[PDB]
Amino acid sequence: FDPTGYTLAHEHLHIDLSGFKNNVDCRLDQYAFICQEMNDLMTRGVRNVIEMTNRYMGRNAQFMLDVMRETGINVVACTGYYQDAFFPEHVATRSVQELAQEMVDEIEQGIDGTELKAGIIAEIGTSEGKITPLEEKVFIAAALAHNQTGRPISTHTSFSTMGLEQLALLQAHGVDLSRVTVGHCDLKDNLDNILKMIDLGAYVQFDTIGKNSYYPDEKRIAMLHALRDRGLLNRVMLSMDITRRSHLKANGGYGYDYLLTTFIPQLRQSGFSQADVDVMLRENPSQFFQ
Ligand SMILES: [Zn+2]
Ligand SMILES: [Zn+2]
Repeated sequence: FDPTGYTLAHEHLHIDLSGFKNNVDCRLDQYAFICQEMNDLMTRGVRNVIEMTNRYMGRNAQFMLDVMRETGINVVACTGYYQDAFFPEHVATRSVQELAQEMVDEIEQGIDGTELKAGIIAEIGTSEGKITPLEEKVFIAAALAHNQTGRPISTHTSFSTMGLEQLALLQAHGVDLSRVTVGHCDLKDNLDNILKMIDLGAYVQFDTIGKNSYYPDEKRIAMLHALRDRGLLNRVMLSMDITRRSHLKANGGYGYDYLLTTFIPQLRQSGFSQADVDVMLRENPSQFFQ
């Protein structure tokens, strides 16, 4: 991790949900295209990408090591379990302590039989409008792993729900909330809960920039303005959450660097300063991910 560079707080470089979703677009494995995307990011000052694909989402450590070697970008890999509909059957049968020890080993020993080690517990998720019993179990296991290793936790919210409940659960199990960042806060008008999450001590992410099907970038910007008016940009981080082949520029998509080429300039034009952007893209991630 290079704290002098910009950081994308929630991205995938190799993820394969094509089996779960019966959809080849969800097999993001196009190495040559992704290397070019990483080079594109570097050219605009992004030097860190926090990679959110844990083991059973189709993580590929060797692929990530190869991307770093080809491009020089820093990738922080993760350990964890995703969300209820996607868990392997063994999440149910193994104990909390066993799931925790798995994450600890991925942080301390390495992942996928390589020299690469997990640097964050992520993206650990909850379902839409509820936390299932197995999701609670994963979160409790994540808390244990965080306590043993000190690595921060990055979550998944489904349709921007249950963030406050995730925080309450993690805190109850000894996680200081300054070590938690809540994913996908920008899929709906969500200001009231965002303000409560920031007040509790957590970081929040607008990590679905460009996903306008779900919710317009225009409204993301308005929320960011509300946060800026309140002096809370020091707890906000941004990303694209690239997850699909169709998101890549080589496939006609907007790509990872859309954040810099398109979204940030809209943000600037709407009244943000260079300093405001540096806070969200450099200072916050350097504070949080190290
Ligand atoms: Zn997610
Ligand atoms: Zn993701």
